[PDB]
Amino acid sequence: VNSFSGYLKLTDNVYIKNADIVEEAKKVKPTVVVNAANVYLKHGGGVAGALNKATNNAMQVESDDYIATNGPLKVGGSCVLSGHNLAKHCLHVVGPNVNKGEDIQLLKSAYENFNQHEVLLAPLLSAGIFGADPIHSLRVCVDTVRTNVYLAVFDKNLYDKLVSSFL
Ligand SMILES: C#CC[C@@H](CO)Nc1ncnc2[nH]ccc12
Ligand SMILES: [Cl-]
Repeated sequence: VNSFSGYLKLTDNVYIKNADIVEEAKKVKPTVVVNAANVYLKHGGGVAGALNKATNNAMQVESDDYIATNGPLKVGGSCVLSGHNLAKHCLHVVGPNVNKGEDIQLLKSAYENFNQHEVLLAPLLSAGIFGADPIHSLRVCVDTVRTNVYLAVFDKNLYDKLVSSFL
């Protein structure tokens, strides 16, 4: 039993809800919140900009130190950093950004990072401003993640479109 509420169950381990991931994280304070990161951990817009804003820029400060020490992530890769006031940990995961010409096949590799954590609150990787088809992202999520994932979808028409189209 966990404290996630109001989710539709899609499979044994995947759940979905129309929700603002910032507000969800503040309420649940999950062990792991997933950020839709880029390789530079520059949290400017989309989910990343919103999560960072909610931390009063502490996420960005921590991230800049991480990059200065370690260099950029790989597309498809991840790192674990602090969750600040939102969660115990933030798993920064880099899905391919279609608006940069990155290979959509890397989306499966990106979701594989979730399997290192028993339970996660997450967005759909590569959706929104990363330019991928969210129906595809949900399919890859369901077919790749084996741990318990609670997906927060910001857009209602999409949330409704994702549910009604889910196979
Ligand atoms: C809109 C749209 C697409 C998705 C990424 O696929 N963006 C988000 N998903 C969930 N919570 C969010 N908070 C702020 C942004 C955001
Ligand atoms: Cl977005």
